[PDB]
Amino acid sequence: MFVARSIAADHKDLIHDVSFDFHGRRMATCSSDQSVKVWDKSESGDWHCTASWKTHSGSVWRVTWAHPEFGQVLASCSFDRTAAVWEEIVGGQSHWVKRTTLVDSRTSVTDVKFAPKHMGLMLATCSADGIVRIYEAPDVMNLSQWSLQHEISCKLSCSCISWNPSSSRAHSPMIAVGSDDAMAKVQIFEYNENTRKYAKAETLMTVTDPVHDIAFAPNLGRSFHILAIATKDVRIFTLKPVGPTKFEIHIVAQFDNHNSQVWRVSWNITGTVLASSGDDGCVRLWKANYMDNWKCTGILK
Amino acid sequence: KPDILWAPHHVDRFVVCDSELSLYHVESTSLRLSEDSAATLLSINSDTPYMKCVAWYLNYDPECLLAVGQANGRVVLTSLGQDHNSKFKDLIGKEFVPKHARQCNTLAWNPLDSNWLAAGLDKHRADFSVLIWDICSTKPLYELGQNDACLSLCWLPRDQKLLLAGMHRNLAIFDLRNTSQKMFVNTKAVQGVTVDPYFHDRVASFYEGQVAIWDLRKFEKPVLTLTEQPKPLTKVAWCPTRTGLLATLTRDSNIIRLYDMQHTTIIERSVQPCDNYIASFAWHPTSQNRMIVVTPNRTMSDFTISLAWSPITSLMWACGRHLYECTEEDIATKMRLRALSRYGLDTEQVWRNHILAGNEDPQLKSLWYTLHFMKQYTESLVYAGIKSIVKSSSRHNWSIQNLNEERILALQLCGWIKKGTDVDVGPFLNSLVQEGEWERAAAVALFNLDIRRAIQILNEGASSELNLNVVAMALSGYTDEKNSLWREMCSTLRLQLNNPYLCVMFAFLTSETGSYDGVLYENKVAVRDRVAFACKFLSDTQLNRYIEKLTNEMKEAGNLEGILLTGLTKDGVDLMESYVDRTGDVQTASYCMLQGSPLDVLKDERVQYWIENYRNLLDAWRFWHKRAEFDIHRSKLDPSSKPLAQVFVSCNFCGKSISYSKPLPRCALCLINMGTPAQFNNWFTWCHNCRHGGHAGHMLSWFRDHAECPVSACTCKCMQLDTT
Ligand SMILES: [Zn+2]
Ligand SMILES: [Zn+2]
Ligand SMILES: [Zn+2]
Ligand SMILES: [Zn+2]
Repeated sequence: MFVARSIAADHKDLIHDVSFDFHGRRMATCSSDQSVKVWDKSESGDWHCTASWKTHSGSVWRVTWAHPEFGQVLASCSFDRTAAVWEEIVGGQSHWVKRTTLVDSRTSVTDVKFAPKHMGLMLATCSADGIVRIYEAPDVMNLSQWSLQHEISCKLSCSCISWNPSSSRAHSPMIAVGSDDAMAKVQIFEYNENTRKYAKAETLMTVTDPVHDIAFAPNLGRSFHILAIATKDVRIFTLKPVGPTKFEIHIVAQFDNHNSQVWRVSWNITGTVLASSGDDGCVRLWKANYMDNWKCTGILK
Repeated sequence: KPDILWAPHHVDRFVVCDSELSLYHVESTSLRLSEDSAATLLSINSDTPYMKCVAWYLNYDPECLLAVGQANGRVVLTSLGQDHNSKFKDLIGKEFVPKHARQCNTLAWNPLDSNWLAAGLDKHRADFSVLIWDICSTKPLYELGQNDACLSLCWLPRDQKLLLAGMHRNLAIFDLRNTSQKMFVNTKAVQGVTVDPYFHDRVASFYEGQVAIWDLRKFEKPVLTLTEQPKPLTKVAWCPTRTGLLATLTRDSNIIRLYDMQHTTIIERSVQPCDNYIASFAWHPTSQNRMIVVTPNRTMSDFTISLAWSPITSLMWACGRHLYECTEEDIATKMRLRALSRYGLDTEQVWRNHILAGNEDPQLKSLWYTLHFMKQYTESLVYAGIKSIVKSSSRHNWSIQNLNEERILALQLCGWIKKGTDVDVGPFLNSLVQEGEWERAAAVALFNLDIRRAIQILNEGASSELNLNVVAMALSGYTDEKNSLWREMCSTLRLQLNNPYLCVMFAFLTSETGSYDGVLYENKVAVRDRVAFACKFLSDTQLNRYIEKLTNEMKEAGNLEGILLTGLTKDGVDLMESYVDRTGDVQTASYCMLQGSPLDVLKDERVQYWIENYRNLLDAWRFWHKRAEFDIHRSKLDPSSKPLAQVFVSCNFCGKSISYSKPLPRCALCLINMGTPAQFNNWFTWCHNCRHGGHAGHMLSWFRDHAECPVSACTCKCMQLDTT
């Protein structure tokens, strides 16, 4: 029940990554031209670009935004073993000026993303050497200061990461990282409140193919957890909680309509529908039936 | 080693090399390369049986010309097209042979000029194997490779006088400028020579299961080594239309590895064009990222986005240099629409809330219905539920106050009994009669034990709008004989009924004495009606057990109706969590928990978390003036939801002998102490950054006209900082 309408946007180079915002007034697009441009949908809906900067010498690896609750913040990942956080400065055209850098990892960053907004400012990056590290800014007013709070050693080539998406008080810290290096690829890591250390919870032993994307759908305060993993086949699994706390595991669904590996996994704001695009050049969006049965309710080409 | 090649000037020309060469032209849709593509053969020729090497021309004139070099060493230049006006008809079929017998492995063409012929053959006895001829338009152009074997070679594209010379176990940088000037480097990989066109100085090789790539400027050691493969490589090539893309094909391999070398790790991608290992594939030089592979069964296999979500239930998509937007032809959209009707804000008429929901849903219609009776019942133990209330005729004498007080209250809550001790269903009877649900009224009267009244009701219903009359003729058979033909027959035959009320009534009439087992276990009828029947008919132990089992089933399932029996309690909290799991609607649940919950219930972690989630969702929807409405209801219903004082004017030097009730404000634009006697236009604003302030109207006007801190000798924009 989706009608595809083309958007009048032209990319000089191949798109490297895309970013959005909570309010969604503007969107950020990463191109293969080693440049970052931001396009904003107008009041009439027309999407116009007013920002244009080159982040790193290498091509863009990933890019994401931050909470509108804390001003305007954008972060990018590159293959040059460095992470840049350009900040728009309006004087009145805005000027995207980097506030700090994150190039501690000697290897290229697989992806860089931020944590939930409940606990404060924290954005981390996944390194292709099985490394992920989170930097926490001591003061919001200062945008150039960012110190790594901790690190995670996956010991296997990391492809995508996803932290705890639930703001519940009982919902403790949790981080899930995928691997694309037979073995499990998705490791749920938790920063224990008492130990003050990120410790793994369990590994998704049900998957052995290389993982492309790891994401958890919007919580909306359910009684369990829902997340998706991108591999040669698209599957839906549910985590229900009982050191690390035990949990219940059950696969909600597994649809392989694309008949190929999916590049990434996406979802909806309410978590009603998760969207996956396979290597077949098609995007599969699945909706649960009234009998709690996931069905691919969208087809794209 | 067969291989698939394409014309250098035409993209629709496809060729498969074998003992019998086949030339085909691609046409839109004979060989079906793809679902919508058909390839028609142009000509068939086998002028080179058991061939070993071949190449192609470097000029459009002539076209459709490919090399035919057999094992005997003879070089045959044959053209397959309808040759009528060839640029060089003298070269057509020119028979060129080597002085010494040998076999040619690979044949390559110089790009900058096509007037020369360069190829490599097998090692000679004691002579030069690499002898290159001149094509022009009986003697060769240049010879080299004395007593050496050349697996492959090619003229470099950058310089017409540049080419690669490979020894038996080395590679020699041969320069046509001076044959006496050559540089040789020992290496094991002298096969699978591929080079990027964008990176003219980058070279690659395929040596059995190992592939090595070395830079021309640093042609001393391999730059990087590819992963070892069990199957030997069939063909190694570089995609010209994609930057930093290379294709490696292995013998008897159905998945083709495609490494991304544009990083300087190399991203290797495996492509399987078919279930049968294609001998070789050809990349398209004109088309972008197009490759055509040839299956060993004479089949030509040809093989060649960003997505996001939106808070208003929209999907944004992108593809290459294009973008796409998706919208519905949804739970979030339904919640937003329910917000758009100001659902749940009703206080005078809670009955109207179900209508305000809009959509046709009995569960929600049941949900608001239950509160509406409960709302009248309030005008606190009522919110406990049917369970707490329940915790505290052998025949049918068809023709009320004998019901228990708790039972009377339960029936009143269920909607059957109105207020007061007047046990008379005439109110609900007339309400149903006007409502039009005649069957429900008939069932209720049967529960109320008015047989002839039900007969009159059914006859009047038949007077409204046939089948009802015959149903009533069956109803006139109310016989209680234990050996009954009428009950032997109609009791089974009633199953054919469509409306379930009639079937339930027939079962109740024809059921055994007391054992109304099918009465409770009916699932397609209304819940309140079943509860009322159980309360007004069943025994105390029987009623308690039935209530317990029904409550357990409702809690396990998660139906909105079950709230009425469960009540507003911890069991109500569990039911709410179950419904959230089933659907996830918050706004309905949010107001529902706000339907007069007690302090302990309002202290539930689940309730607070759900309310907070609804608040966050309502914030994200940008519905500015509506989130405050939920906040107002929260503060009104509960006094723990009171807002904080927030702003507190106490700072600086305090001081005395000068106070309002030195000074704290001053009008930066009128220099009048604030508080002097469009009401909002008389307030006073303050600056978080500019540390300044002034009259609200004065500040508004000045900031509309002027665009700087009117605070004297200041620069901090006291208002143009958030940029709303
Ligand atoms: Zn004072
Ligand atoms: Zn200010
Ligand atoms: Zn003033
Ligand atoms: Zn000022």
